Amino acid sequence: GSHMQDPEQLKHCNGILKELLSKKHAAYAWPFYKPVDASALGLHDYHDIIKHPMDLSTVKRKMENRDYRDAQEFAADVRLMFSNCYKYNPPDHDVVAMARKLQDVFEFRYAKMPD
Ligand SMILES: CC(=O)N1c2ccc(-c3cc[nH]n3)cc2[C@H](Nc2ccccc2Cl)C[C@@H]1C
Repeated sequence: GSHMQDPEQLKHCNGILKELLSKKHAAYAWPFYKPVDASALGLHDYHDIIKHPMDLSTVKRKMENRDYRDAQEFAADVRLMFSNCYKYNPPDHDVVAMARKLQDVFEFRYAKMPD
């Protein structure tokens, strides 16, 4: 059920999203900008292992389309994006180090949600 605070919380989520897409974090955010193109990367098992792909451009489209009804729904997609990375890639892969750094950006700012 919609709460009076959902619009303000979604503004906080949009601020986080803008930050994740900003030049400040681009050195480690870039793998997450667009859907994994498994065929182009030669990762022909990706869609057998990952049931629900997610990436920042999809989160952005969903935000722009008013798909997210609350902050927790937004957070679930961001965390799904990171979880897919941790599931598919070896834990010592460069992309996993990037995911951990970007997830730190996300989690610490998400924790500051007005409530
Ligand atoms: C998000 C994610 O999990 N992945 C992902 C997605 C997109 C891209 C991408 C986009 C444009 N060029 N490459 C690359 C990767 C990862 N590779 C990778 C990443 C950083 C350094 C070195 C390497 Cl090898 C594989 C993995 C499946």
